[PDB]
Amino acid sequence: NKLKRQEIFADIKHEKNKERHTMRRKRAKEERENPELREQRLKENVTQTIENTRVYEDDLMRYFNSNSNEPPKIFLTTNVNAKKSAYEFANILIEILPNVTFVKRKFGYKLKEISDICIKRNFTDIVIINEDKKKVTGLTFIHLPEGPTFYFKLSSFVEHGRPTSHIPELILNNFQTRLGQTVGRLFQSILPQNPDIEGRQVITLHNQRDYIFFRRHRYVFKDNERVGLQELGPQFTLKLKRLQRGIKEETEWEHKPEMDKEKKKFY
Amino acid sequence: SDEIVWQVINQSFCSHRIKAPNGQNFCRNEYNVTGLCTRQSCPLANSKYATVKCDNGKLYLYMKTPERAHTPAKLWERIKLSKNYTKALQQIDEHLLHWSKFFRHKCKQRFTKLTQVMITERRLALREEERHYVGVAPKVKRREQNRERKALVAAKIEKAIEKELMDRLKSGA
Amino acid sequence: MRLLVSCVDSGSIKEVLCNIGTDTSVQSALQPFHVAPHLAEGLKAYVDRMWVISEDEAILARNSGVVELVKISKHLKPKFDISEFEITSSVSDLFDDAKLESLSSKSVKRTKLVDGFVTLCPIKSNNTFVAATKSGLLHIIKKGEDKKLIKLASLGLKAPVEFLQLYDLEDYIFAYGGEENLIKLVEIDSSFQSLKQIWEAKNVKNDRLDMRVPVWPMALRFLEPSPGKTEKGKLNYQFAAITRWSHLTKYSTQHGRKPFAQIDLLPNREPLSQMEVFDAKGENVVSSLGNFQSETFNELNVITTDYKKNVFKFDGNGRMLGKVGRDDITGSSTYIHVHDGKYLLQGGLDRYVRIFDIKTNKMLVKVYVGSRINFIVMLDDVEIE
Amino acid sequence: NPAKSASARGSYLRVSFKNTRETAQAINGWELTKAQKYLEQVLDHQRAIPKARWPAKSVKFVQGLLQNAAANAEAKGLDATKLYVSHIQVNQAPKESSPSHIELVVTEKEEAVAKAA
Amino acid sequence: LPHPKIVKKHTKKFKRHHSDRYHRVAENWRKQKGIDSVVRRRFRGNISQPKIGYGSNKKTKFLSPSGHKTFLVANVKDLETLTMHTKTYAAEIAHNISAKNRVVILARAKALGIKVTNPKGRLAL
Amino acid sequence: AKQSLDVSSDRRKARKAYFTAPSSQRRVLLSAPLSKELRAQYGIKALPIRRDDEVLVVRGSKKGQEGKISSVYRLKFAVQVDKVTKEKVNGASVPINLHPSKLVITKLHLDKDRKALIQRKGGKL
RNA sequence: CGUGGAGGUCAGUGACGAAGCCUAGACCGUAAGGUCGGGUCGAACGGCCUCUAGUGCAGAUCUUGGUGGUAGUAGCA
RNA sequence: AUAUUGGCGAGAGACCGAUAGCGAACAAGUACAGUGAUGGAAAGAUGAAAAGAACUUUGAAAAGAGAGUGAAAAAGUACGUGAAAUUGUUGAAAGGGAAGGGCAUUUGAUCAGACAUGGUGUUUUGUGCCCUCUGCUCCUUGUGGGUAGGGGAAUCUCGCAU
Repeated sequence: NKLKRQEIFADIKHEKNKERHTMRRKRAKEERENPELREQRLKENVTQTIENTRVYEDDLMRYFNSNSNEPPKIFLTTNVNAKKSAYEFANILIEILPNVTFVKRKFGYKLKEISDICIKRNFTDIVIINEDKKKVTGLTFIHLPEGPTFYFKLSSFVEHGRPTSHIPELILNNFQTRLGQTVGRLFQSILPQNPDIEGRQVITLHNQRDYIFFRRHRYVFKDNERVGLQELGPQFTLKLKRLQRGIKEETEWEHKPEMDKEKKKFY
Repeated sequence: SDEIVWQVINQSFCSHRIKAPNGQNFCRNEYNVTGLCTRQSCPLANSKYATVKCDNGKLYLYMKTPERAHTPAKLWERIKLSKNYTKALQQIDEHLLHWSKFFRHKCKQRFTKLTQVMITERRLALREEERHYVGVAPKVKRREQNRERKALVAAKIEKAIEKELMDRLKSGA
Repeated sequence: MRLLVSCVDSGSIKEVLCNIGTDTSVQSALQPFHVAPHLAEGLKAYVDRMWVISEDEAILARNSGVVELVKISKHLKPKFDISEFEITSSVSDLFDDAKLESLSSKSVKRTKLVDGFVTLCPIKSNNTFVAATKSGLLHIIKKGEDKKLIKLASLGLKAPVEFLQLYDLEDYIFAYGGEENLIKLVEIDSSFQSLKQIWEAKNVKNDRLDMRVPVWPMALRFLEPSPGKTEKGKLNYQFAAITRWSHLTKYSTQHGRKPFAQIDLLPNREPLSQMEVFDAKGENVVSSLGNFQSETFNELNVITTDYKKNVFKFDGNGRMLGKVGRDDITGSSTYIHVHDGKYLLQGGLDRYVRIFDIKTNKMLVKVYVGSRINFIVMLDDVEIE
Repeated sequence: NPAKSASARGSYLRVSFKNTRETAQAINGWELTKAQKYLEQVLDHQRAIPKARWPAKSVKFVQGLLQNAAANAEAKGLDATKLYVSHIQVNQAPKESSPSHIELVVTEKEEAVAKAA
Repeated sequence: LPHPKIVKKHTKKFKRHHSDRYHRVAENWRKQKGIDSVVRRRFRGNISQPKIGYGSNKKTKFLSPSGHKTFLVANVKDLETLTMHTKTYAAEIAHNISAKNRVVILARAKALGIKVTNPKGRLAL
Repeated sequence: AKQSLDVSSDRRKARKAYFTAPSSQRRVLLSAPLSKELRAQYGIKALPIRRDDEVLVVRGSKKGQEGKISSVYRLKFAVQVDKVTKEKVNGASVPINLHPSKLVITKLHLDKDRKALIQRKGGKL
């Protein structure tokens, strides 16, 4: 009986707002006289966000990841028969990564045959960008000896900054999880360990969920406890997958949709 | 007989026809030579009928005799066709002695195509492909859209950088 | 229960002390009494294989080349008794990296191509052990009367090896294999100087495509010999194996050199590893070396692991008998073992120790270790008050 | 950027629609401090809404929303001085009556920049 | 396939009279029935009508720009009817087929040499 | 197949009969199966459900969880198992409405008429 | 050529998304229309050989429902 | 034996599927209108479960903003899908007293555009369903089929791998 239901609950919703806030206007008036009474409300009554309700070595550093000892050379390739947007994407990685060589990948040389070349030529990391259609979709960082390999998914790219030739400073956020700090480990390794302070360029890698956002900014310091920053470089969202452990042979995590069911965890 | 079988399936239903938008008719009776269906090119209407098929890599040539109209259990008599192309076409020819020139070159033609279907091995030896087709289920398409939009809102990236620049350059003064 | 968890990122042995129902992932659940790091020798020298001898003695094998005999000793620290570990003896330099780096000119995929120990087991109350490497070496390391390890003889085999399994069913013999290496049976002399290849496997007939079927056996388990009239010349050794190409392959030497039944366990030729043997009712059906004690293949039940996240169960005819801990295991599985016939030991690259019940397919113990596991052994399962 | 934004919305509001459209577009693209001061001047017949009129009731609804959006911005933790209405939109509601929905989205005005040779 | 140069005669769609002015009148073709209609009496300037002359050449009818005839396919069985007509016909994977089944169809059609008119449908990488 | 002329295979009649069933008929419609251990003991497949008996949940999100039935909500065709509870945002507890076909009884609550019910259906307590 | 339902058939399609709805998207058919991609959706549906009819809309000062211009106009005594 | 649009109780349909079907799938012969006899509508669908949005905050109220539940609120008691008319905002384009249409083209915006990679003829080898030794088994006429144990390439392209 929709016609009955419609009036009953509209009036009840109307009744509730009056009662909800008349309680609150009396709350306001008792708070004017006593500040202490407000304090106790904030203790008991909690906002209860998702972050609040989350459902809960040195040899490695060098052996699996690149350190501040050499310049790391990154073998930037593309998936076979890719179009304009992939190379347009390669031009954004040509700036941000330290010593990139772009390799036009011409059919064959399966994967191990590539590894033979980048042992001889002596590269450190391989990065490969792929396209299903006209948009870029996946990004794969591999380390050339041993093979800790990370796969990623891009769902955001939007393009007023125009940066200098100065090398940007790193910053990472929320990697409490050990699987998080092994990805934090990758971006500590793969991006430059130079930071030239002047030039004022900052690269972030914020991870408040399982989604990682990387951005560039320009920071201006005023002595009144505050800093300003303008949007620069590519907009970006990544998703971790796989951790193939060998060059491509093994797995450690491999995202399924069996997660998202928890609404929490966050790896 | 067989003329009465044909007319009753030409119109009045051959219940395994595909009407293509081209107006073309395709019999999917696994034992026909031409994938298309026409009179004595489909294996039900005709009584003498030859075909090449494959069950494994072994390419047999099946053969249907009007002798066996009584018994459908053992209709298709079958013979293995070596593996080398030249001796196989010669193998074909002897079986087709004193038949229609239709089945003569058409089983020769079936054998030709089905042997160049064994370009599958070519695709599967030089496979090693780093792609593989992934489905995009529309539930996942929103678990990875509406949660990113909820991520950015709770992220507050500006405030995060504003904290970890002041907290850096106070300690690195 | 008490466990010896071999860690690789630290290059050590972490010691698990807990009860049944221990879960480190849940904070309100039961906790383990004591975690204990021992013998931290870095990532370059991680422990490949072990063997528990008795109550106060256990042998180890490290990836730097070192086979070590280690003394266990208990003392106090409610009412629990922790262990101390001291290296008594060490026989080193047992790898040969030159062979493996020369052979695999793209065999499949490995850039470093590290040589590791494939087995560590006793030959026979003997004080006599064997250790085989991937480069085809076999070292007969005997523990002396003065409790000191001495190498009797170094022996040579056709590389590359992946598994080696001895035959301890009297009713010395072993079998071995690897990538494009068939299963070959080799008899050892009592002097441990002579080796003789008595038998070699044959690869099965081609597939549909007339391609050669890939050969990469990963583990073997023996059965008690075939009954009936034994043919002259033809040997009597029933055994099964698992490949990297999903083939559960079963060999009766009385039947022939070719295996009588190759069975694809999973589709798309998924890589598989570690053939364990269990029984459906949770019983001990095997010897000390895991070899199945029967004269028929139909009684055999196997546990094997892929490289995605899964642990499988199969019978003697390749029928799928259910996954082991589908929910909790998120990473790969480096090591599995059927302990006592009524427990499963599991721990892989997700860096958690898991103890599964065989009968009810229920997870009992979950312990965070913080390092990639490659080996687990249970010392005892007596409860702690 | 949703991070640099706050938005108020009023629905099923018993206002004249045609008056609300004019007073919405009169205030569109303005800084918040100048905007609120302008509507005070319309109430006191100092300035008029663009012919021009002084519609008291319609403006009363709009400055109520702007006061709300100001508190919405300070709830998130935005700057008050650099705040400006970017998107203000008004469309008809179910009916006779002629009610109207109003929504307005306030935004930061971000400059703050430097360079080096 | 070596095909003739496909002539179309009329590329533009035959829209209805006053389909653009009024909104209730659909763009789907309907003849003008009234005697006083200018479209019916085919006055100069007014819209062109569909008549039999615009009919396509029999040899090059039903052919897509690739030179193949279109053919709907539901599953692997219906796909394997075109084992003999790879040069003539092209597999059109039907709209309602799931993403789970398409990966199977595309595997087989690639092996048989059948040109699929609609790959990359529901299938990312 | 239907043989009797008394029984109806009509959907409209059958759905109405179910939704407008009285409490007594809904007692029989809310029957639970017994676990393999109780089926071995008592020699009976299924029984109607009551309060003070234990149960194990087989199907649903609360899979494998067990408990003891609090109240048979016959109006909503549901049981409410104690300790199978969804926690609300205000910290309160609300029981999940399970259906007795999805449940399995582990420990019965034997009364006098319950004993007689078992003995009627071919049981051996 | 199309629509609702019936018999038969395609061991048809289908929560790995049916039907519907849009779409500066593509193909076919002279056309009636058919097919496909993309977006939205949430549970059934379609081709083929036949059957059956309450079957195809621009109009009827058409019926019902909804929404404009008139208009912030006449007006509020 | 026959009639039967009522009553009582069933069983059905090549029927209708919410502007249809009874007027009424729902607070329907109700709301309501007529002095009265009488006339007489509109109105179905949240979800699997209310888990119906706690709690902080903007306002006397009306509604919002943070935050959360759920697979999905892109399902909110204005609640499945959500068409068109029509309305606002934003972006693009055009506008000297008419626009929309047809033939053709330019400019601006924009979308398509191979997980296409061989084919043939020789040459290393290595395998097998190949040669060779020994067989076993289903059946119908020679022009059969399936399937083991060994050996062997110094002959053989017969096939497939390099």
